[PDB]
Amino acid sequence: GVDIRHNKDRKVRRKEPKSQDIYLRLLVKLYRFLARRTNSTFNQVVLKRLFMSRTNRPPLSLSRMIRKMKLPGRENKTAVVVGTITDDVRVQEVPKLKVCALRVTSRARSRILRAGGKILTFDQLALDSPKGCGTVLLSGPRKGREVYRHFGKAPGTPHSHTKPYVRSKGRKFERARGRRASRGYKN
Amino acid sequence: PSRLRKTRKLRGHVSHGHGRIGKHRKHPGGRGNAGGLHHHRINFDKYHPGYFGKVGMKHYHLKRNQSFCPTVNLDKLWTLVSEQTRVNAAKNKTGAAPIIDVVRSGYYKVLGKGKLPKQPVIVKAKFFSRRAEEKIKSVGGACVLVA
Amino acid sequence: AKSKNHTTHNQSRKWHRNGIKKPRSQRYESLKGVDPKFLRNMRFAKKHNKKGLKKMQANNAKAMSARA
Amino acid sequence: APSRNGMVLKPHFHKDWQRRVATWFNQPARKIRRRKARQAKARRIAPRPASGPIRPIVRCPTVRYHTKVRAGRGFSLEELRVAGIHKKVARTIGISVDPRRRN
Amino acid sequence: LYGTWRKAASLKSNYNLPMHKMINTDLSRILKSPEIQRALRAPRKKIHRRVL
Amino acid sequence: PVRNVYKKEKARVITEEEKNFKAFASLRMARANARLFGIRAKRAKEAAEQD
RNA sequence: GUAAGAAGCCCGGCUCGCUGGCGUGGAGCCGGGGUGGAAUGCGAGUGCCUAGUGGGCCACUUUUGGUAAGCAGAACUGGC
RNA sequence: UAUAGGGGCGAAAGACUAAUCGAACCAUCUAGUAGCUGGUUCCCUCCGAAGUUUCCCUCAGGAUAGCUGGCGCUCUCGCCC
RNA sequence: CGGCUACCCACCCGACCCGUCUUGAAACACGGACCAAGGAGUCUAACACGUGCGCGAGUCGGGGGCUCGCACGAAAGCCGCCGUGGCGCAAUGAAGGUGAAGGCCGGCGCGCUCGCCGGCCGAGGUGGGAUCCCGAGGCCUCUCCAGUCCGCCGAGGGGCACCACCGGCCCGUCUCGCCCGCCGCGCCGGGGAGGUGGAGCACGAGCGCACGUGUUAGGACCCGAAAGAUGGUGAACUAUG
RNA sequence: AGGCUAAAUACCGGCACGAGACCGAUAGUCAACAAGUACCGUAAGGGAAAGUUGAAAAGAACUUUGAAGAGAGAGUUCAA
Ligand SMILES: [Mg+2]
Ligand SMILES: [Mg+2]
Ligand SMILES: [Mg+2]
Ligand SMILES: [Mg+2]
Ligand SMILES: [Mg+2]
Ligand SMILES: [Mg+2]
Ligand SMILES: [Mg+2]
Ligand SMILES: [Mg+2]
Ligand SMILES: [Mg+2]
Ligand SMILES: [Mg+2]
Ligand SMILES: [Mg+2]
Ligand SMILES: [Mg+2]
Ligand SMILES: [Mg+2]
Ligand SMILES: [Mg+2]
Ligand SMILES: [Mg+2]
Ligand SMILES: [Mg+2]
Ligand SMILES: [Mg+2]
Ligand SMILES: [Mg+2]
Ligand SMILES: [Mg+2]
Ligand SMILES: [Mg+2]
Ligand SMILES: [Mg+2]
Ligand SMILES: [Mg+2]
Ligand SMILES: [Mg+2]
Ligand SMILES: [Mg+2]
Ligand SMILES: [Mg+2]
Ligand SMILES: [Mg+2]
Ligand SMILES: [Mg+2]
Ligand SMILES: [Mg+2]
Ligand SMILES: [Mg+2]
Ligand SMILES: [Mg+2]
Ligand SMILES: [Mg+2]
Ligand SMILES: [Mg+2]
Ligand SMILES: [Mg+2]
Ligand SMILES: [Mg+2]
Ligand SMILES: [Mg+2]
Ligand SMILES: [Mg+2]
Ligand SMILES: [Mg+2]
Ligand SMILES: [Mg+2]
Ligand SMILES: [Mg+2]
Repeated sequence: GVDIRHNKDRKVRRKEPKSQDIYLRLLVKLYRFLARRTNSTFNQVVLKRLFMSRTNRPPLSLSRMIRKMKLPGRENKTAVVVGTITDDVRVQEVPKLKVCALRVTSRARSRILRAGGKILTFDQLALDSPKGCGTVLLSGPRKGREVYRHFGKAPGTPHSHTKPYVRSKGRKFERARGRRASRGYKN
Repeated sequence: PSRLRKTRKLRGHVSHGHGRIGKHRKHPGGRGNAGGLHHHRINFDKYHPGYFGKVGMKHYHLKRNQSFCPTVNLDKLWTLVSEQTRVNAAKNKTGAAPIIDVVRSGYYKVLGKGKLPKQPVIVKAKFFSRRAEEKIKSVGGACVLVA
Repeated sequence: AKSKNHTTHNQSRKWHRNGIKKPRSQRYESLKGVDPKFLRNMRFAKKHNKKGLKKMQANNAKAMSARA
Repeated sequence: APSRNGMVLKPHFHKDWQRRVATWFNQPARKIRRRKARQAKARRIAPRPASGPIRPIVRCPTVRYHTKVRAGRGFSLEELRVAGIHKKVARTIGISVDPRRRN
Repeated sequence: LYGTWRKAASLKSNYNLPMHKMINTDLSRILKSPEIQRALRAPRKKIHRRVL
Repeated sequence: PVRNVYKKEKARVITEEEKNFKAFASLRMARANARLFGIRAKRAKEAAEQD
């Protein structure tokens, strides 16, 4: 015998992207080449976010991608998004900014070009900035995904704040015992 | 997809993925939701708080038809009308304003939110929250009711 | 019909599989449960900090920069 | 029977449902039947239009739907008298007559 | 019947042509364009096998 | 038979009175007036009875 | 069980309806200054889903009932 | 020739009622029910337990924690501390 | 001449008969005489989660209509003045109902535990935080001047996701308070400041399809009872007239 | 508190009819065949087994043992 240490060396990482999509495989080939021939950690992070799944590439919204470029010092820097861009209905006025992202929706491309911008895909991003110089990587709201508002230690015991499963949010569906003090107990 | 199913891989094992000792027989605890008070209370409480009892007034013959009041926010309030209108009415034309009728779009009550641009408008709705009424009088437009 | 009633054997070896670590304890600990009079003090303290702490602290920052 | 954090299920299957299952398989055959019925109606009439009787302009009756407008049933004999035409003559002309409708 | 990417389809109502993922995709051309090969480390090709 | 008619209400200059008058409180005051339309009449009949 | 440092020190100032002889105490906030603070070993943190399990037994030592048991019942560690 | 199944008949044994009777036979409801026995069909690779807490007309069973596996994710390495 | 072999035989050593209930199986525990064929976790609904795809604050034609009567056509295609509707975009109350914007500066009213006015910005702040940017200085053959170019950087800047905390806002209640409004002056509305309950907001992430796993209802992994009900057939043996 | 009436709709019986990511004689209806037939029970009722020569019967003439079954020669055909 060798190791009284347990066996838990095999990390549960995602080596190959589980999708079968050809364009995503070609982007994986290119950015794996860049991450092993350039030694820039930007390529490492773009490669891992290309591996990453359908859930953990959540869609950026246009207003947040405006607010993170309105920060001091990021005017000329291109906002790079792994994931998709959704057009926002909230904000009115969009500045000139350059965005490199996968699969920008139709209205979002429309109002970016109406503002007068320029979008790019990752092949053009590689042909421009191989080390990703002057690029700001952005990320989507992972915890805003609605399934993450069911996850807690319980649905009710030390106040728990975590939305129990039920069919229809009305009266008479899960409101009576333990949700109010006059009926038994309260949490 | 029986070929991708777990069951085709699980052949050759004696208990077929349910233990030799436990032996999935028919219906161990009960059926459905048996024992809601008696012996599954540690699931029902701690996983469904509030499942037992009455709370409210009993309302007979309810229609989800009289209480129909959808909401619309001051964020969405512009894009009920085409953006050519807000551009032309915002291009310093005169004191005039466009009329946005949310009852045409199908929204009855205008709730308040943030970020209403300073461009004055006239909104017609069946109901108004005093938040949105303050926001419209702050940007300089007016509130109008209908019937 | 008699069975072994209660034991605690083979329990420590279960507990130390994943490890009996501490409860994390992050910075700025949870502030619930503290004296309500002190809490009513500290809330008005914070908002009037953020109210009046502009001008004289900016003066003192200029003064300490002029000194050093 | 229940488990971890999962929603309470009350399906309506205790009644012996597998006996009385009527299944849509004759749905394309009914679509072809109803096409042949409409084409047979068009050839069996004459110059008279398909969906022959005219229908009124009618507003829904619910705080929910009263903004909209609906093709009603008939022309509410007061209106048909203001049109200046007799009752069954309107049914022969192709004008829908519904005497219960009030104005 | 399907349009270009610039104008919408006229016969089919709401339908545009699809989005396009990689614009130019000759991977050999991209890797042997000078903008990448300016920023490459080096070809490291010594094998360095096991020494007894 | 549908031809759902669509009104425009194109453009108009904002005036006064309206934007000083048409507040939230109109609906609440009218709703409370409708809820208490009867009890005020009952107290009127009481004040007539008390002579 | 706790401690064996930057979440820590030290200085200076602002705010408080709390406290009150006192610009007093206590907290918070801001700005500034200097990380080399027992030994040894290691990659850690975190989320979801959920199977099987809910009949145990033996051994050193400590032990309860019994005359005693290859008896019944416990503790620490290992094994089956 | 009469009496038919919770019915008949019995000098009474709960006997007989078509080789069945302390409730006949045949079909249907019916694939009834079972916390209880028996079986549960190809290979290789990797990881790998529990027979314990609490509650239950619970003590041959279940829910709950604990143990397990899978899916990942967020950081750390490579170049006098 | 070489040859492993499911051929046969010799010899040495190891070698108890399989399946399962079981703490314990070779058991004097049960099932198996031998052989061929059949024989057991399927399908639907519903939910949860992970995964892949498309569209994206939308999405879905699954119900209809449209095309000439053509095998494959019970297909496929189209509708959009067929989006009616589902799910989501807004929660909260038992209900009547109500329903999420603040920050920075200038001024006034006693700047009074207090409200109003004017301008601008716009989802606050604290500690971490991948990445990005800037950069002292550092290094490339005679001495001067050179530019890209080269790479390490002490340190500093803005800071994604997310974590932890504080502050803010909505709704229900409770407490303390004064002011305003007037389709009509009232047991009428609206408002303020605190502490609490909420499945909340705090720039939205769903919807549809398919696959996997798990759970539940269904005959539901397969076989299994003593029973119960409905409706009928029997006195040819036997019992008694 | 009197009455009539097409349409759209249900249909595993019947009458024909067309197809099938269906089973291929221990399967598929119990019934691919003299199947509700043979058979069991007094009766209610229960209820099977059983497809395949060859292209064409060309089904082995004739001889020769044996009482015949059966055989040995011979012959048919691509094959007995
Ligand atoms: Mg080894
Ligand atoms: Mg191991
Ligand atoms: Mg195994
Ligand atoms: Mg089990
Ligand atoms: Mg036990
Ligand atoms: Mg279970
Ligand atoms: Mg129930
Ligand atoms: Mg049933
Ligand atoms: Mg399992
Ligand atoms: Mg468990
Ligand atoms: Mg057990
Ligand atoms: Mg000793
Ligand atoms: Mg013992
Ligand atoms: Mg014992
Ligand atoms: Mg009986
Ligand atoms: Mg007998
Ligand atoms: Mg069965
Ligand atoms: Mg049975
Ligand atoms: Mg138990
Ligand atoms: Mg694990
Ligand atoms: Mg057992
Ligand atoms: Mg035993
Ligand atoms: Mg054995
Ligand atoms: Mg045996
Ligand atoms: Mg035997
Ligand atoms: Mg077989
Ligand atoms: Mg999904
Ligand atoms: Mg709608
Ligand atoms: Mg009973
Ligand atoms: Mg009976
Ligand atoms: Mg009967
Ligand atoms: Mg007789
Ligand atoms: Mg009548
Ligand atoms: Mg009638
Ligand atoms: Mg009819
Ligand atoms: Mg055969
Ligand atoms: Mg058969
Ligand atoms: Mg033949
Ligand atoms: Mg042959």
